[PDB]
Amino acid sequence: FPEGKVLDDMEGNQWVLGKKIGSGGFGLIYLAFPTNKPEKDARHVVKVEYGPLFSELKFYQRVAKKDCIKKWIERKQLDYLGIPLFYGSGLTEFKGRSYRFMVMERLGIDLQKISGQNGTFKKSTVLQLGIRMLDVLEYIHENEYVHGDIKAANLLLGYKNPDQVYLADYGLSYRYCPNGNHKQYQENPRKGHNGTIEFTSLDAHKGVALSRRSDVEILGYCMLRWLCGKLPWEQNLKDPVAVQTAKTNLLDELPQSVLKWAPSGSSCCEIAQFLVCAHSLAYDEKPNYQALKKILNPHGIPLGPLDFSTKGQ
Ligand SMILES: N#CCc1ccc(Nc2nccc(Nc3cc(C4CC4)[nH]n3)n2)cc1
Repeated sequence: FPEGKVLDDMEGNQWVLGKKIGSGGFGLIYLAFPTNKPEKDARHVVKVEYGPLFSELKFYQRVAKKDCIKKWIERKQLDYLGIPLFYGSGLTEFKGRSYRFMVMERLGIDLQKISGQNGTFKKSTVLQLGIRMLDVLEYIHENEYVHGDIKAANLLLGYKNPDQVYLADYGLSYRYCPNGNHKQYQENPRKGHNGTIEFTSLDAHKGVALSRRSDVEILGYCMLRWLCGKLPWEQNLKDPVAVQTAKTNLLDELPQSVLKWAPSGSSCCEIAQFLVCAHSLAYDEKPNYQALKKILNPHGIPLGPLDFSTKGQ
């Protein structure tokens, strides 16, 4: 697609493209500017596909409303909420094929790229990331949505503020509570073992519709990975059933399963308690976000900027 190309979103706003700034599977990402405001400052990007983008579109149109997010932050006294802002979307012709685009908030580098020693960050960073995502999860959950794929590759540092962290890629996000109607529990083997096998919930392994607890479980597994440097099931990633039984054994054998895994110069008291609290949730139970943030921060410490320093690694 040529730089200079003017896109027209459903709202009738007009978006001039910049240089490709990467791509995933199903996604090309370009810089973008509105055609009316200045060009000193690329605040905006354009994601393009042509399935999973539509999931994001649904997520972002319903959940990522600026002022509503503004009302929320103010009440709960958060410095910020790790949700990318959404500006509009629409279609555009490239050959004779049509493509779907979404104009998103511009953001910095993803955490996996900037992992510390192996895939490891400093404990107090691991614990703040978990608290930050607890802020995000409360918000999306409250708005009928689960992420279903929390992991380092989908945690981005701010563009404006790098000490700010943001949860992205709502391509596996699921509306668990449409207008207050919680989904029923039904195991479906045919819908079994979607997600990132390393971090996906047991509900996900068993082909259950993702609910609030699955996100909490996922965050649990993630923290464990960012601290201890790997997971008991690092071996069995290609046998998802092996991964499921591993996860099952870890949760049925808490807290020790988790306390034992930590290297000596670090602790898993918080991560262990956190998973213990996550395991005691029924399929349709509201997580106690405030209590889990205490578990992650038992000394009621204030949150510094994120330390990713890799001095010595
Ligand atoms: N790093 C990296 C690759 C990467 C690609 C796509 C996504 N998904 C995504 N979802 C929602 C908003 C959003 N905004 C962006 C994207 C960028 C440029 C592309 C880096 N800044 N801000 N990006 C996230 C990371």
